[PDB]
Amino acid sequence: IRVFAIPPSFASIFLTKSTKLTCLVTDLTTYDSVTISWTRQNGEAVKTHTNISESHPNATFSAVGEASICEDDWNSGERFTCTVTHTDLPSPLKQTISRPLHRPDVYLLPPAREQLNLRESATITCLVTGFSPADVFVQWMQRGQPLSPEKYVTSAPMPEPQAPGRYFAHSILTVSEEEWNTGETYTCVVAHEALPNRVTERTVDKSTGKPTLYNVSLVMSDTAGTC
Amino acid sequence: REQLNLRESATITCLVTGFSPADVFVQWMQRGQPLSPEKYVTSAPMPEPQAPGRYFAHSILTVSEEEWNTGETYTCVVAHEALPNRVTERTVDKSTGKPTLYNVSLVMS
Amino acid sequence: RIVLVDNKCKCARITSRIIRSSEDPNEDIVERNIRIIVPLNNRENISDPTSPLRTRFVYHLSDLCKETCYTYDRNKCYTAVVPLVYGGETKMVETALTPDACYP
Amino acid sequence: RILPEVKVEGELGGSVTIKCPLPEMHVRIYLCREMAGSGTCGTVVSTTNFIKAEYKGRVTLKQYPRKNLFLVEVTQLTESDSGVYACGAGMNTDRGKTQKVTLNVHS
Ligand SMILES: *[C@@H]1O[C@H](CO)[C@@H](O)[C@H](O)[C@H]1NC(C)=O
Repeated sequence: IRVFAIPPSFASIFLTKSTKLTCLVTDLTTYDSVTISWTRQNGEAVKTHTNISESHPNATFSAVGEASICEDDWNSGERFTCTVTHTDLPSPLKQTISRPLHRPDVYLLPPAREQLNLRESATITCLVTGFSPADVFVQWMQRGQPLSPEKYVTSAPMPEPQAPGRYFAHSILTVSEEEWNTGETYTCVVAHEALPNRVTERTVDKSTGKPTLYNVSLVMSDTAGTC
Repeated sequence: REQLNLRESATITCLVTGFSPADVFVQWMQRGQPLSPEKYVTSAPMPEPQAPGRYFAHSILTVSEEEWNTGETYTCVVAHEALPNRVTERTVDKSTGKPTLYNVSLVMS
Repeated sequence: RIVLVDNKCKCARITSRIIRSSEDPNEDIVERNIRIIVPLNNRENISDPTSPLRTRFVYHLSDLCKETCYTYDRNKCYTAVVPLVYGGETKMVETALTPDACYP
Repeated sequence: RILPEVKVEGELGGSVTIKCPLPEMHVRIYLCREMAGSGTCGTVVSTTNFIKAEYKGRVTLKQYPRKNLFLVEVTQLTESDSGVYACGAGMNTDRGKTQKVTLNVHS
């Protein structure tokens, strides 16, 4: 007897714009739910539930229920209840999930010089800090084309030790040292609800970084009153 | 650089890569005795996106901005089995970023 | 190259480049090429000459990567108004500090 | 920073015409020979009536509002190390120079 309801995610409303309440019922002997339903406080119905899974290898069945909702059907402060039924409990089981901010800061950190001296793979990192709530998505784009998620990883946001309202996390992309020698776009695209456009890219290349040799060539004359 | 311009508190990042066994330990030594556990936060070990069976981790230390211009060490120590002595540590300071020779020209005719 | 701070008010243009060096490893160089073009003999309040001679020349590489400034642009104009007696009646008349830049 | 290089040839009997962009602003339009010895620019003809003493009566200028163009025509060329001539507009010659050219009187 395992019943749960999960809300949508920001990583799906930005990637595909497909907000939807999901209701996962498993471990029930005969049937998880002969009839999935989703209800709201105002008594609004939902759409169909499909893509039912086969029985588990552990002699039990899996079932899923879908509530395809509007984009604003989760930011208006309302509850959702997943009506599920079984054969041993005469009462239709119920479960409820609802919704409860500060702008983040993105920082690029250049790969350490020591690993550049080893010439296998530099790890570029983009730190996202001070975001509230912990609702940040991170992806990496090269030359305008995104990279596969198998190349970069993102940390689960943790609360700040000093500012519990704030949250912090990061993402890292491994690249061959030589490629970073030649250089690429290396864009860390970030997506948090506390963003104007949902958009705050920052990027890095071999061109930028710690400058090891300046040369200033400031000039002086006496009539350039018109730069 | 951009973090240092907020004139508040800087973050040091300690990154460990390429270790096969999990459960690495990370501590932050401050030129002598250790620091309170709430002054730093360490993550879990996740698998390497590139390496098949190697892991990585990451730890963050938050300090005040003014402490850098004081000139303290704030070194990171890590313990793991595969190390030759089971323990190693690195350090970094404002004196590490400055090394750069300049270059100035200044005509006035 | 990478210098999108060509603001011709404070004259700055600090571009970036990477020494495609001698073909060793990535032992590369990162540069910051300033060229400040001081007017030096200009006036403090850029649109009014009655202000004293501008002696100090402050240069922050933050605001010049976009304000009072030092020189005149060819695409912008700065003007002024002047009186005169000619007897009793005084009438304001319009002059332009930048000729061949905003001449009617 | 434009370089409209033109390679007109002219002997003593040959006449050389130089084409310059006319902004139609009419405040001042000029040609300026850059001075190799001094390292600066030296005006030769302008909107004003002045003309080089060595070049008196030998160079003239034509304005084409129909085509928005400026013509510097030299009737006679006396084997000058015809350096770089810059078309320009405005009173300040060094700041107003738009295009620069250089050619050869001999061949
Ligand atoms: C700055 O350095 C580059 C390469 O090191 C050089 O080509 C350039 O001439 C230098 N600039 C000045 C003003 O010396």
